[PDB]
Amino acid sequence: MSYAAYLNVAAQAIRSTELQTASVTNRSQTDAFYTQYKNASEPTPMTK
Amino acid sequence: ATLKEVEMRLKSIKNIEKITKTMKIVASTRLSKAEKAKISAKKMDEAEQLFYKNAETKNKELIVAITSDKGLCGSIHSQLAKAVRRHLNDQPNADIVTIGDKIKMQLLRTHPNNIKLSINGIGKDAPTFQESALIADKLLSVMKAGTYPKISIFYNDPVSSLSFEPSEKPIFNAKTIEQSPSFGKFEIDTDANVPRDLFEYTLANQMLTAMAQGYAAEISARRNAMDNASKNAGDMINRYSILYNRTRQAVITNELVDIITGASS
Amino acid sequence: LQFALPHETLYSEVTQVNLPAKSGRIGVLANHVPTVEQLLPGVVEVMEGSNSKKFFISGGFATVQPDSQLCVTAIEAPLESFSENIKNLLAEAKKNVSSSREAAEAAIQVEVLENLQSV
Amino acid sequence: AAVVGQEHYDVASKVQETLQTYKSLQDIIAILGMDELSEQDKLTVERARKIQRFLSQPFAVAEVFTGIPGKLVRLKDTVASFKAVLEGKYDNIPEHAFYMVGGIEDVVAKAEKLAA
Amino acid sequence: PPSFAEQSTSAEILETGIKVVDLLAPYARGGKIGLFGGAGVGKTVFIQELINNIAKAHGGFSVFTGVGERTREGNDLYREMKETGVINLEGESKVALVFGQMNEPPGARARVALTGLTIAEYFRDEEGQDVLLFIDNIFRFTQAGSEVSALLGRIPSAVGYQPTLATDMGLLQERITTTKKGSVTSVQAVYVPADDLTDPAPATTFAHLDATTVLSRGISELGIYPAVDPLDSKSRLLDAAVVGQEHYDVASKVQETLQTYKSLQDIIAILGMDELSEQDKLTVERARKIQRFLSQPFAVAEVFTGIPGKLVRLKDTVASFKAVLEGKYDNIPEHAFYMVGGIEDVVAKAEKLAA
Amino acid sequence: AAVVGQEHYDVASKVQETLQTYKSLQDIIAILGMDELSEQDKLTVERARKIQRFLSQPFAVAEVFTGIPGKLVRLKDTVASFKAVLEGKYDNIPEHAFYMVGGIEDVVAKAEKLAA
Amino acid sequence: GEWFRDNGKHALIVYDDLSKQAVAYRQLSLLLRRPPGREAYPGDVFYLHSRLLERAAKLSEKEGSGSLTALPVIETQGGDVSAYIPTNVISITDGQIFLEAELFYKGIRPAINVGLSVSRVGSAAQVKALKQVAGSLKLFLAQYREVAAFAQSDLDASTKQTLVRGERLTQLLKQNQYSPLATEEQVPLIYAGVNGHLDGIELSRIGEFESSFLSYLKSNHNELLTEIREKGELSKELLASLKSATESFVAT
Amino acid sequence: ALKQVAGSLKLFLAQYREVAAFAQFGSDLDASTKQTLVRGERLTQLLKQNQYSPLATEEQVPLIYAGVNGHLDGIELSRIGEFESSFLSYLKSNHNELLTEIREKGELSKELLASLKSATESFVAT
Amino acid sequence: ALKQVAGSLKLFLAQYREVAAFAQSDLDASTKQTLVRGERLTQLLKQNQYSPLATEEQVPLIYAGVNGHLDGIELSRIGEFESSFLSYLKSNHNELLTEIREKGELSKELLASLKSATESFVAT
Repeated sequence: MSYAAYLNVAAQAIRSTELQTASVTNRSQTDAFYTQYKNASEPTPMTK
Repeated sequence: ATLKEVEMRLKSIKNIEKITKTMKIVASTRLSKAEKAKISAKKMDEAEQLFYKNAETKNKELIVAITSDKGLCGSIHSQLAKAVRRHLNDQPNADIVTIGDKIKMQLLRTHPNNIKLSINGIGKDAPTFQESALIADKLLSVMKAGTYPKISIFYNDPVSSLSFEPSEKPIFNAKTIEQSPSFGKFEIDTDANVPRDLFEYTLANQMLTAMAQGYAAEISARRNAMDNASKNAGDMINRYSILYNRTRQAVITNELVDIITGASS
Repeated sequence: LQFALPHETLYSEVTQVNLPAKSGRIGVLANHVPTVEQLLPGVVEVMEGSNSKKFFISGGFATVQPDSQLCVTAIEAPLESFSENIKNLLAEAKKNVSSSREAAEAAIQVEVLENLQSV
Repeated sequence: AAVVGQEHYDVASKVQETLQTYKSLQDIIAILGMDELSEQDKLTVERARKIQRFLSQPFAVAEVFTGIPGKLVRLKDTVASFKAVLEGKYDNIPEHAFYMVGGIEDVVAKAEKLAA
Repeated sequence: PPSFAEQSTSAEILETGIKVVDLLAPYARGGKIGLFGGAGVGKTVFIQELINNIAKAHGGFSVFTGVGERTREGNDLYREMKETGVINLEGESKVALVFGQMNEPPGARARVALTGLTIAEYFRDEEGQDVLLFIDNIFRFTQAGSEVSALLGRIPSAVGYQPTLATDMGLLQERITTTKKGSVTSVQAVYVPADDLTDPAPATTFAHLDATTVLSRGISELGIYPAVDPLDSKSRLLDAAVVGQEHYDVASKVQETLQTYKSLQDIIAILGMDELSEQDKLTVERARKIQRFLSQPFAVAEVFTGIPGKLVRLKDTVASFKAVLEGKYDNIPEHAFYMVGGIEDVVAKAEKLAA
Repeated sequence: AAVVGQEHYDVASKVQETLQTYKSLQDIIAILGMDELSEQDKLTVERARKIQRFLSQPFAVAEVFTGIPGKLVRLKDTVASFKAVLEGKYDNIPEHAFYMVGGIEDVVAKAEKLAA
Repeated sequence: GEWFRDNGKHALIVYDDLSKQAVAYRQLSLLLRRPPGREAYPGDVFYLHSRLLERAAKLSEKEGSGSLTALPVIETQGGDVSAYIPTNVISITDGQIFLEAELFYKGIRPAINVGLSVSRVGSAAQVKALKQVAGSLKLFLAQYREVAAFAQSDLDASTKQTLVRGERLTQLLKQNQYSPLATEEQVPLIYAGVNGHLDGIELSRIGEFESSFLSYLKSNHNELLTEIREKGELSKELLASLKSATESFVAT
Repeated sequence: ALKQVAGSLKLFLAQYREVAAFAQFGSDLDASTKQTLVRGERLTQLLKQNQYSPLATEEQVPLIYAGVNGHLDGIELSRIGEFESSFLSYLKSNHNELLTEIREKGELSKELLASLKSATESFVAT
Repeated sequence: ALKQVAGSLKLFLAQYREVAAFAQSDLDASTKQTLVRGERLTQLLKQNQYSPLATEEQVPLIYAGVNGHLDGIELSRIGEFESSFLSYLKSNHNELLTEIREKGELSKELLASLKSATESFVAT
């Protein structure tokens, strides 16, 4: 995506029926979620 | 200490020892899967960080905390959160991003207005670069990563199988890279934001390595813990088995007497 | 020893290394200047006297050492004994997505794909 | 309360609730151990385990079994001592200090001895 | 029972010829051996083997007593015995059969044990031999003695057993023993009520056993024959001072070897044998050879299998397993040690398996 | 089946399997929460709880206890409503809507009445 | 029964039930004021049932080779096999068929606990053909009982497979009442089962599978069925015959 | 009167033990379970009573009503002790006219529920 | 003699059993240190059958036990040393055995007199 990730879109456009046996198909699925935190209380939820 | 009780009591332990022994065997295989991702990540840590070895880059602080959302694994989250507060003494006002809820829950209770971002849905499978790049990206995004004087990732390092270790490791932002003491030795050709990226991408990489090691340290713990659960419920079963036979036996005698006395009259 | 992917690590003594650096191809070896360079999405090769073995790669970082050790890092990676129709059908969907932030990621695919075609 | 008075009465009850809670958890701690308890629960246990050890007392007559010369605490002495512990005024003391000693003074003593 | 005078002053091993037995759970001479396990474990084959081996190696007869017999099994045994020729209608038998089946009334079932025992006690005193007396099943003897007590209107003891329970066993067991003339050794099938080793019955019985021999479903399923469990079958005559040092040390280390293996069974089925140190994986690859060398082809099973059976003299069992423990047969593959005589039968069989 | 028909017998058997499963899983629910479950399981449990409640019913006789009017249900209405429940054609309705009511009419009625 | 036994014929006898017989014997004894033991049964309560069941046998050729088989019924209480009577009888019989309401409410009827059911006679009494395609069956269902609790997300393909056979196999042994199967009708189903021709099929369709398989086999392969029913064994050819006919039906 | 405000209490207190058993899983609670947990805990606490101190019906009634209709639900558990007597003290002092109607009539008419409703809210705000 | 040299030895081992049965957690060099004792100590009680020791022979072993003179000796060389040590004392520090056999008591006189015979054999 970004640069940090630049090479994770260049590696995930370049990801997309071979090597993807577990390894990469799963390297492609990330289940993270972020949430900002304010004055204890949070902000809101969203997928990473 | 009736018979009715002791029976079902003894059952639910057998049923527990089953689950705990399953747990152990299930983690062992999961540690095989996460062993290979801890050699391939700690190797990408080699090529990356080696550049730093030369620049000897020496470090609004950004602490990133790493664990998972999963409980049932001993003091993984508990004692990592402590080293994070040990280091969170010397800078009471340092921003935290947390990966995995159990750590977030831990710190949310003690430094409740330190944390600005949090990640979840992690320690289920072995972590991949894909995540490590997307979190780094988001650390760059909302967290304003490069614009931080200092960044350190906190993770559980796996010392053996039986024991792990709360650990820290430094991320070195751009600037520092430019002022690298031994950076002059490298004939690296200033064409637009070049140290920024290296930072933005050492934040992702370092984080991964940490996550890989933390997870593979946790799996080891889960295995070892669950193993011992099986040993204990094992020994308990033995005790209750003995108590069971006693009760049974007496149940027979007290029941019998009732009749004998009934019979003499 | 020193050439790693995040899932599979590869090489260990080397007599010639060819890399696709940030600015054009370069060749490290025996004694070389300590350097760090972004690695572009392109082919690579190792040497052991007169041994030819070329890989493709996603991109990453190379870093020649003062102690002389070369460290090369990438993500994904045998040459033609790895990657035609698998590339073709994908190239179709690739160019298609470009016409669509989302289509920007497809721009990255066009350059990475076009490169692979030459192999 | 009509006999021992509201404070001695309440220092008692509160001690018992504590011990009774520790007891209620005996099963979870047996299987899951301490790490699965909440925060309030966690404290109660460490406190109860202290109260429990503090309830032990060296007896002069039983000297040939402890080794430690026996102690006699007083009623006013005991109530205060326990009240302080139930206000957590000693939480920072190793559980062992509470074991087999006289009144609250003996705890701070043994804890200084061991902290050396 | 033979007075305190006529007593054996020293305990002594009876040789049986079975590797598992002699090496791990060696039998008392004039002792009592608790035999454990139901069907599917070749119990009767194993029994016949001992009858044969006690007759062949030593030179003493055997008496098989059926206490509380299932008649079906009486008909099977009797035929199977003829079929195995331990009974020889035309020539000579090695065993006398005294049956007392379930259908018979409580008095009958109590005495049959004595009925048989008497016969066996003749071969020890008149002919001065080392006789085998089999009792199947010593538990149902107990059972019967209880019914007799109830009918006689005596007050039941604890758990409804006969008040006489101890002495009743004594009278029986105390005639089974070594004299200066000879010895009667007994193998007694032992059932365990509700799986409770604390139940009066087994409790009071174990009080006389000197060795248990436990056959196992797990052991037969692994193809090992006899299906003796090497770990469970324990002899209270396996002490260094009484089997000698070399025997003992060997057996000790053998169990120890098999112990470490048993516990490693689970980490192997998860992370592979890639999860073992130098020392650990060494014994494991070796323990297999030991667990395979424990299996032994029987002479009595020759009609069933056709494979020539081997009687292993106890010194072989010692030196054979000795040479293996040090690592003198590591280059030798595993299918050599399986189903053979001594160590020299591994040597000759591995030369078949080689070229 | 010979007496009540196959459909009746099948519903009745399935209802039973459901609750039997739900009973068997109450170990894993206690120990590892509701979290640690297969998705089919999670639904089976969801459906089992709904079913447990739909088995209760206000008796007329017992008005002194529930203050709730006695509801009587026709045998065909029973089987039809349980059939529906079983195929998931009611997975959205909250647990309480099945509790102490008559036929599936009353499940819908209550569902809305509470959501109101 | 013995009439038939003694006369070269064969009978089978069902005792429904022995529990209640023992109860009866008890009533007589207590009233006669014969001395009571465990649970107030007389000493010879064992001797009662032993006498009874020992009468069952396979007589030798000289005796007309007749036979009497015994199905005594015994009623446990809350599953108590240690209960006095069940103890006696279990130790008399040549094995048990074991039922459990748990299995019953699961819908597994007959509700036979396999792990608990044994026949000491066993092998020797089985249509050689059925014993041919089922030496694996006790094997598979044994390992399926041991990996059962794994039915609750991340299982490796080996213990995944084991759960695949087990469910289908267990399903294959459900059997509505009053509808017993001819041997030549069992061996096909147990074949398709054991040799993995059901792993493809979903678990609910295993119902209609049996019905349609057997009726198809009747029309299009009545000849193999006939050989099984007559020869009682399976040729190397017959194994390829069945195999082929199955793979044809499974594809279809 | 007691009947009217005790509607369903006994069943609810059962549901409470229900949710409190499920609480032992220590898995996160939602706004529905936490809701009934908070109330069951306070209701439990509201029924505790010292020996030798039987209460008049009109003392019982407003207590129960305060608990049931959830006016106690935002108050610390250790303080529910002081709530009870502090409440009754105030009701005697001020709205004695209600307390004496409850007693005399034994039945909360629709307006008496009103006065009581008001009276409770009033006091809870402190 | 023994009571002097075995100060509290009882509840030491008796509360050592509940500790080591809470290990199968983390590296805690507080109770980890006290573990190296309780193992060498139980290894020290190990007695082969028909082996009656005299009092004077037990006292020096408990000495090195509760004084921890043997921690640097291998776990599988604990009972082996038991034979080596008595060989060392029987023809050197002979009077130490003789006086504990005469009195049965211990002065501070015999304390340091044996605290030289112990670390001596730890080196040799």
